[PDB]
Amino acid sequence: AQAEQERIRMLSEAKSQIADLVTLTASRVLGAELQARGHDALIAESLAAL
Amino acid sequence: AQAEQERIRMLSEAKSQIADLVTLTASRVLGAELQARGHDALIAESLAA
Amino acid sequence: RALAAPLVEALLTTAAEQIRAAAPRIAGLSASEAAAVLPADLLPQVRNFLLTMAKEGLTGELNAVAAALPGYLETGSRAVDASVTSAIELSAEQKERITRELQQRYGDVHVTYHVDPTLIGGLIIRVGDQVLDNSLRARLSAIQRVL
Repeated sequence: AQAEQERIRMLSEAKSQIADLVTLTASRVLGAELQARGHDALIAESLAAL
Repeated sequence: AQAEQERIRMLSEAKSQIADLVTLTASRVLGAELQARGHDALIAESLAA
Repeated sequence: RALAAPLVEALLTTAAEQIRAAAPRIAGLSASEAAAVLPADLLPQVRNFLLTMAKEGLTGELNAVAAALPGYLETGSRAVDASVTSAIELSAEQKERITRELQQRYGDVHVTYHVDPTLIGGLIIRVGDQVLDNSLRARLSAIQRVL
């Protein structure tokens, strides 16, 4: 039972690490896209609520 | 061993990394506009493993 | 009433002019050092206040006191200090465009544009104590919650 619980914990930790790596990769891709296109296009979103 | 196999499978971009990154860029990072004005090279090169 | 209003406004303008002119006069200079630096470019009350400020040497933000002089004419409250933060350094045209755009409150409010390039392609606009955050870093965390 302890081995099964450890396996479940390891699976959860692996899923968490995969999510963190995916978030880091998405952040890097978004940063590259912002550097290429330019953040100025987001300025129009300032009037959504303000 | 199972965790190592899962990590090896997820290391491929087309399996997990590239698809998840593209989905995040399209739905989350932008308003359903993943292309923006480039990021073609960042889809693959920045994915790495 | 009317006579007081013109008098108050004239006094405020004179004080602002004196502070702007003589702010750097006794700036930093200590009580003994700025005593000679203290010129006749102030009213006796204004000269006394400048001497008190420069006795310790903190006569650097006197221009802000000058900026405090005109607003006190109209009871101030027009500060509406807002702060805009975007990942890319703001170009002057778009900076002015968004300065004009936040006219819902008081118009071109006191805006201290910042960068903080840790953000990705978004706006963090803090007006008073209300902050609006459409930065893609915020969306990043709001998607990363899946963890």
